[PDB]
Amino acid sequence: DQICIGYHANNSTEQVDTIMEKNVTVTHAQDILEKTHNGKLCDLNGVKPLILKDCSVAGWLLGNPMCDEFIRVPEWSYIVERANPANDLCYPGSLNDYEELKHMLSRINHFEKIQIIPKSSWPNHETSLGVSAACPYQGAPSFFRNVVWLIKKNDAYPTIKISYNNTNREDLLILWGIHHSNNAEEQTNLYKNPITYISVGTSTLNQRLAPKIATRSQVNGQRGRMDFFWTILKPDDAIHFESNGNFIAPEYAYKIVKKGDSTIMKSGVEYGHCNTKCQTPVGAINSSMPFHNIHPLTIGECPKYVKSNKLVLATGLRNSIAGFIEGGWQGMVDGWYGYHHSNEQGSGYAADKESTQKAIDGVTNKVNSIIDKMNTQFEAVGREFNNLERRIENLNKKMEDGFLDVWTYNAELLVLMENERTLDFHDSNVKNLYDKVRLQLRDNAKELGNGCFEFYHKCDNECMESVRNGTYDYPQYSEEARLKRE
Amino acid sequence: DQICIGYHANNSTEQVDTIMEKNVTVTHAQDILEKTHNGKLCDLNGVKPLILKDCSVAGWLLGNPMCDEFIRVPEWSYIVERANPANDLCYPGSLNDYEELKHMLSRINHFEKIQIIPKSSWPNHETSLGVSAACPYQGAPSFFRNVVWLIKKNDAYPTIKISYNNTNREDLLILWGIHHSNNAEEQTNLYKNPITYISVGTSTLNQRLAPKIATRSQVNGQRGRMDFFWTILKPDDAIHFESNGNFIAPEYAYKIVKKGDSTIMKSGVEYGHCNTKCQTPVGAINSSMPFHNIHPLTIGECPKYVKSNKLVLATGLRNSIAGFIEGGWQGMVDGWYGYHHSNEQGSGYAADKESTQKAIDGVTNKVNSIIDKMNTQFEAVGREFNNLERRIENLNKKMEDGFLDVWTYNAELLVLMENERTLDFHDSNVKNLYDKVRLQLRDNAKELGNGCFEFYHKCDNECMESVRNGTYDYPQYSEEARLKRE
Amino acid sequence: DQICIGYHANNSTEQVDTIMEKNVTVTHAQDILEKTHNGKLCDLNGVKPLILKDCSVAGWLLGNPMCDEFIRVPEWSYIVERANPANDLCYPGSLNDYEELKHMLSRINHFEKIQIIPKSSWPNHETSLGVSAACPYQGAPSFFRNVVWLIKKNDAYPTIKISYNNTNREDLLILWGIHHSNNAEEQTNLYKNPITYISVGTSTLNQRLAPKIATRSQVNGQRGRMDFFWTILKPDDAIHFESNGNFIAPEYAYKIVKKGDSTIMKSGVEYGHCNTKCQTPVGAINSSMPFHNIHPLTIGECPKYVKSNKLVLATGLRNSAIAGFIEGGWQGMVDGWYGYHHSNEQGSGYAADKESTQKAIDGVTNKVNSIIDKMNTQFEAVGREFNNLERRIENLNKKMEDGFLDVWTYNAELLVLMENERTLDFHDSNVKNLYDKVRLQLRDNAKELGNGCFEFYHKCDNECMESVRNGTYDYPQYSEEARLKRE
Ligand SMILES: CC(=O)N[C@@H]1[C@@H](O)[C@H](O[C@@H]2O[C@H](CO)[C@H](O)[C@H](O[C@]3(C(=O)O)C[C@H](O)[C@@H](NC(C)=O)[C@H]([C@H](O)[C@H](O)CO)O3)[C@H]2O)[C@@H](CO)O[C@H]1O
Ligand SMILES: CC(=O)N[C@@H]1[C@@H](O)[C@H](O[C@@H]2O[C@H](CO)[C@H](O)[C@H](O[C@]3(C(=O)O)C[C@H](O)[C@@H](NC(C)=O)[C@H]([C@H](O)[C@H](O)CO)O3)[C@H]2O)[C@@H](CO)O[C@H]1O
Ligand SMILES: *[C@@H]1O[C@H](CO)[C@@H](O[C@@H]2O[C@H](CO)[C@@H](O)[C@H](O)[C@H]2NC(C)=O)[C@H](O)[C@H]1NC(C)=O
Ligand SMILES: *[C@@H]1O[C@H](CO)[C@@H](O[C@@H]2O[C@H](CO)[C@@H](O)[C@H](O)[C@H]2NC(C)=O)[C@H](O)[C@H]1NC(C)=O
Ligand SMILES: CC(=O)N[C@@H]1[C@@H](O)[C@H](O[C@@H]2O[C@H](CO)[C@H](O)[C@H](O)[C@H]2O)[C@@H](CO)O[C@H]1O
Ligand SMILES: *[C@@H]1O[C@H](CO)[C@@H](O)[C@H](O)[C@H]1NC(C)=O
Ligand SMILES: *[C@@H]1O[C@H](CO)[C@@H](O)[C@H](O)[C@H]1NC(C)=O
Ligand SMILES: *[C@@H]1O[C@H](CO)[C@@H](O)[C@H](O)[C@H]1NC(C)=O
Ligand SMILES: *[C@@H]1O[C@H](CO)[C@@H](O)[C@H](O)[C@H]1NC(C)=O
Ligand SMILES: *[C@@H]1O[C@H](CO)[C@@H](O)[C@H](O)[C@H]1NC(C)=O
Ligand SMILES: *[C@@H]1O[C@H](CO)[C@@H](O)[C@H](O)[C@H]1NC(C)=O
Ligand SMILES: *[C@@H]1O[C@H](CO)[C@@H](O)[C@H](O)[C@H]1NC(C)=O
Ligand SMILES: *[C@@H]1O[C@H](CO)[C@@H](O)[C@H](O)[C@H]1NC(C)=O
Ligand SMILES: *[C@@H]1O[C@H](CO)[C@@H](O)[C@H](O)[C@H]1NC(C)=O
Repeated sequence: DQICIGYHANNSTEQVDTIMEKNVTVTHAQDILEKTHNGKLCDLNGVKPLILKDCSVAGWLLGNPMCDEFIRVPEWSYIVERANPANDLCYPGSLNDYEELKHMLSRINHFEKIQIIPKSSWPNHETSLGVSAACPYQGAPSFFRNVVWLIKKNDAYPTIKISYNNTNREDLLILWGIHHSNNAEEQTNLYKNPITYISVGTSTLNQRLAPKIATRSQVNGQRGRMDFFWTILKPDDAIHFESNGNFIAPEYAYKIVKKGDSTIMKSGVEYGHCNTKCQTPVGAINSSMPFHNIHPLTIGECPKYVKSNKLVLATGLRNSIAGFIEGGWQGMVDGWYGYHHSNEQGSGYAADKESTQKAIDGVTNKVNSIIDKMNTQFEAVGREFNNLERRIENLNKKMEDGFLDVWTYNAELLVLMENERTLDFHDSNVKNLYDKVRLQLRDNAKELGNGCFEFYHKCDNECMESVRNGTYDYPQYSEEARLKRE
Repeated sequence: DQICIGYHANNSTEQVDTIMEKNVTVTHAQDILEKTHNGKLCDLNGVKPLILKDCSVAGWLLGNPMCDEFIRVPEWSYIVERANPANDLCYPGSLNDYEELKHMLSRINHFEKIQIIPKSSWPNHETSLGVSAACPYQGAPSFFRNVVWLIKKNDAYPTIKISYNNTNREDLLILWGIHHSNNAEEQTNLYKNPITYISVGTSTLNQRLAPKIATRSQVNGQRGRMDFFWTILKPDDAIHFESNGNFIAPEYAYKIVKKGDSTIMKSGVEYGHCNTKCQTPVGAINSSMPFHNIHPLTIGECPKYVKSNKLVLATGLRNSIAGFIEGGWQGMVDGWYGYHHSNEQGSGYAADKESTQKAIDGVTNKVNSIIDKMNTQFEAVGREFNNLERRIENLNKKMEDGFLDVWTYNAELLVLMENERTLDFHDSNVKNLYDKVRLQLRDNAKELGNGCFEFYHKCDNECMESVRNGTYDYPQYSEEARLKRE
Repeated sequence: DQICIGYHANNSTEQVDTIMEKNVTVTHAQDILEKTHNGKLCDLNGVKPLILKDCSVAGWLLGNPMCDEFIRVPEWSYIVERANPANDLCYPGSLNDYEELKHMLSRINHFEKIQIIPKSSWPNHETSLGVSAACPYQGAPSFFRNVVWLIKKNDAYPTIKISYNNTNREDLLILWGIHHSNNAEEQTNLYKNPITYISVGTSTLNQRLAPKIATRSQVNGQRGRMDFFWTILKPDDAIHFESNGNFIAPEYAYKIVKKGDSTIMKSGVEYGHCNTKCQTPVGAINSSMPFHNIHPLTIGECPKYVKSNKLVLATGLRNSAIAGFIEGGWQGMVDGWYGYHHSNEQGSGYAADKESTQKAIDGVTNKVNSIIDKMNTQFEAVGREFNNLERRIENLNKKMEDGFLDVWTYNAELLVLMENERTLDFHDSNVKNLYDKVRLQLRDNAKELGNGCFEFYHKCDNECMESVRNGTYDYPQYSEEARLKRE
């Protein structure tokens, strides 16, 4: 007859690290790092994104002859663009303030194209010869579909003076361009006026431009250039145009309502018809964990990016007729702490749910607190700087590197500390049980020093159950123990 | 005859949360979050801020007729401006590099207005006709008070050549502008010359401008525009002007001395005859606490911004014929740990001074270290970007959000873990007292197991005080205890 | 006759601070803050930096006459420049996009100067009179050595048209400028053309410029101005020039290959002929500690910057023949951390326990090594490159630096204090464990004096004492002896 105190053990082989030891085996463990994704593009909060395929924002807006597929998108949440678009600008040139326009057009609540100036509004100018071989369409020269290129008619170029009243209830996006010739002979052949100018004016815009005739290298077989501009028109504002040559008039305008912000996404993966909350260039994330290591660039409410490859929290016990000093019992299955009973009546294991419940609740509460004490908010990450803005890009890189280092260090140190804290908490609990059963039986038995007590007298199964309950009668067997001694 | 060990208890109801349990009840607690403000604008380190009421910086500088009376306030620390100023640029137009001037005019010492070019310096030009209905004054047309609008005289407009030494010992701020006409007839009516230009040159400035004549939408009944410029003149530099029309000449200049930097606050709160160290748009704060949740935008030496609503540290014990493991003692005032005594003379309470003093010192040191290990620096937070710089604004927002998240997470985790440690720090000392008295007692008494010892022999008040002091004589009562043992 | 427990103590006077106490004396301690530097400028990863001495970047590129140090360094890691260079621009003027060019002129893999337009290519223009007193050389007027100032010849200025087709296999850097006159008479005397223009065009460049004639202040005795421009030419592109006056044609071009990125250091320290890994304007840092307080501006893989002056991590014992619960100043034990002091008729000695000491030292070493090693360090170049009209971005960067500094300082100090508190308990727990292990083996054969010793009733000699240290004790052997000794 003897009674011993031990702890649960199993065949688990999971390993964790503490501040002082490394590769400590535990019975149970939990991971708090996310490392998986679905590998597809899916909707953000029920709003389908916009996919431009092989086109670009400028080509889509200006109406490139090879990018007319996209004509119906009521709204979108973010824009997906290929890293190296093929069809961007058939005619060589540039667009002013491209990056700001892209950032503004990132997220649009409502989008619709309307016609503001019919082609019949130019009786004294030719509107059918404005084509070039640099913009082929089905093997024939063509031009942008959203603008019209005006040339002289009957060897005359009368001055142009028109204005537009905005009568719609939303803002309008308008684009126009100017063409640079190559030499004086070409300028005379195209516009008949050696000197030309363009004047554009609104309630807040005041612009005046002149052509720049010079010699330039060939791009796409053309030496000329075209520069385009854009503006936003108020609901009750008006815009006035005036020019006498080298003018590319607008034909279509876009009705735009903006009530949010986002960024532009560079990826090559395909659509997947899902709904998600966080999006990455290589897939989507559906995890509640506070840390991840998938990709730096993310859109939406996402966990924090860290460098570490493993963050495991220890939740179980230290894996390994005896006692708690030697090791953990394998015969016990229910509970974490308990007693192994043994006498002439029988043998077996009995668990102590009172402390096991407290330990389980404490561990679960710690894990839940660590997971849920993190605050997240909507964010958009991307690269939105051109060649001549390297300093700001370097500053942003400093931002990201510093934040990454801070988060990595904090997470690693927190995990390393908490593992050891949990282990010593378990040791304290088992020792508390051991001296709880102590100080009650008194001198009726002796402690072998291995975590067990050998009763001098005979303690029945009811007596042992009462001992487990915490109620024991010492004078009942005091005399039996006394004459048992020696 | 028995001696028992216990701890303090009271009628408190404060609650604190640990890493394992939520709102256990404690006797005493302290808050380390600031949530109060006076709701008024105070001076910053004894320096009056600048309040523009219903004006704007450009309107105040240029001298809008309905806006400014006179300068006052030779020095200031920061500028308070309303969200939507009413009087600003009565004549439609714009000011070049407005944001840079706004930022540079934040904190200024010895700001004084002087006159450089008297109106008598224009004998061949008209100076009393430059008025417009767009800037009325007491029901009559007027103009800006700091500049002069020049008109042709006797149907002529001779060329203007003027230069100015800066003989003063401080930097000088000068402003000028150019006017855009509407048509050729209006240009001829205002100035004889049909083609005009403006040339401005200093040791580091080289500018040449020409008017732009076009059709624009009317604002405030005027279709014209005026653009203004500014520059800083060195203490021994000179500035040269040259124009032949469409020239707005300066009349007054400001002597400026700058050392430091601040920002501009958008608020509507009134002044309160106050002196603070940290200022917010909704009020002023002074405190020593490391964290606050009042307003994201702050100026001065302010605590860190967090999102949490409650941050409470525990500085006491766990609240709830007795013993250690029963609960607290309501009846024993004046102490944290102590002994309850009961002999045949009577019963009462006594406290251990040394352990209580040590615990109080430790808790106070912990709280003071947590509060005082924080480093504070002067900072100015505000929004200083226009509509065409959205990317930098997004970068600043990412800045602020990341810092807020880091601080919130760190503060919450630290508070929880320190509460955990402090809550069970006291149990070690109480256990130490218990086994200390048990060690001195040895086997002269019997342990009831609830935290007391039943004395076999008689222990008078002198003996009881000796036991508390730590001077017990085992051989004195050993024989009596042996006889009583049977 | 008795056995006692204690711990090692010595004569060290190191002091550490915990969360609850201050001025705590410890036996051993280790610092994790770096505060020393060699005070020299040394190479970065075997690549010698570029030292410009008293010449600025613009003067070095344009070929200032007073910067005759035409030493060739094919590859450099970073640029060292004085705070206030003296020889910058002999002729007053400005350089467009100066800051971007300076940023791009950081670490360069390959650099070489070649001639693209010989002076013989101007038969109808004068190329020998383009000198000024503002650029002296050995007491004579001179000009920049990389550009040519063209003047009218035979009272005529024919229009200039030229192109250059890039046959090299690397990118090319080209610079050109335009001169502003003072009045109509000077313009007529210099170029004979009242109205002039400059046209430059490449596959991606389209620029047109016109002179601005006005009255300006006198700088270096000259009232004129000169504005310069730069561009990058692709390996198979060409550049076309066209002007009729006020033109400064290029003569030499730079052939450049760029791979990485760096910044510019402002310092006055001398060269040191080293090979370091982290650089600082006041010296070089050679250390593995995670924190330092030398200088905010650094280049390369460097530790974090904090405002603290001391960061000491406790790794020893509480410094101050009975011990265990009274002062454990056992100066006799000099061979371990925990042990026993024994005494009987044969003699006395200070034995030590190897297992507990090994466990404690392994744990402390693992803690210190983990704290030191769990640092992520990446290459970062920190500088201050912003002009007078970009103060807002500079303020943003300053806020960045201040916030990061505050976060790191607070975290480091709190971690150090808390870890010292944690470490100052493990030793006491080990001592207590050893004490109870010593107990429950003698049971009732000895009297626990409570001062930290046990006094055996029976007679135990050196062999029995060694056995009880070994963990093997024969209780029944001396049970009857303890019984008869008990009164
Ligand atoms: C060896 C020889 O003589 N070869 C010529 C060959 O050079 C010539 O090419 C024409 O060259 C001009 C440049 O001087 C243009 O590039 C012509 O291109 C087109 C185009 O882009 O399709 C023709 C088109 O009709 C034009 N459109 C309008 C609205 O005017 C445009 C336009 O002029 C330019 O783009 C303006 O910059 O140019 C190109 O064909 C050919 C002519 O066919 O003849 C060979 O013999
Ligand atoms: C139905 C009808 O015929 N109504 C006219 C009415 O249009 C006309 O108005 C004047 O209109 C002109 C535009 O053509 C200007 O807007 C006049 O404005 C003033 C002003 O701002 O007060 C007059 C002032 O004297 C001018 N100041 C100077 C220094 O020259 C300025 C100046 O010309 C402009 O601001 C330059 O852009 O304009 C406005 O009064 C009136 C004329 O009284 O007659 C009605 O019959
Ligand atoms: C901690 O105290 C709060 C009381 O402030 C308890 O939270 C309340 O829970 C009830 C129902 O469970 C809700 O109806 C209240 O709205 C809660 N109060 C607040 C302020 O949210 C909470 O239960 C306590 N903690 C635990 C573990 O019981
Ligand atoms: C503005 O006036 C000052 C003072 O008269 C001029 O500085 C003087 O210049 C003359 C000749 O240039 C010197 O002889 C004096 O010694 C200078 N005086 C001082 C106090 O420096 C200055 O030149 C004038 N401005 C300009 C543009 O010439
Ligand atoms: C008072 C006077 O007439 N002085 C002139 C000098 O100005 C002149 O020096 C030349 O001045 C021009 C400016 O007009 C220019 O700066 C030349 O570079 C400079 O050499 C000098 C010529 O030798 O003659 C004096 O009489
Ligand atoms: C800890 O375990 C891992 C996994 O097997 C192993 O790679 C590593 O070397 C171990 N560490 C030590 C110090 O042995
Ligand atoms: C545009 O038309 C509306 C409708 O009459 C009018 O109110 C508005 O003034 C017009 N815009 C301008 C600039 O006159
Ligand atoms: C995400 O995962 C959860 C399980 O963790 C699953 O129930 C859910 O359907 C998944 N998808 C979404 C959109 O939440
Ligand atoms: C708690 O007890 C103190 C001690 O007298 C008393 O002053 C206080 O009012 C009591 N509080 C409550 C809520 O009863
Ligand atoms: C903070 O404000 C209070 C007024 O509510 C004032 O009594 C206190 O003295 C202030 N703090 C300091 C340091 O002056
Ligand atoms: C401390 O002890 C060491 C070890 O012998 C000795 O070398 C050193 O000189 C001592 N220091 C002092 C100040 O006595
Ligand atoms: C701790 O030591 C320093 C250094 O000698 C001393 O200045 C400081 O006052 C000490 N702390 C206390 C509380 O005395
Ligand atoms: C430069 O030379 C190559 C060599 O054939 C030629 O193909 C290329 O067209 C030339 N560049 C230009 C702009 O013509
Ligand atoms: C860096 O410090 C270590 C440690 O003393 C030394 O061995 C090494 O030589 C140092 N490196 C250089 C380049 O001096």
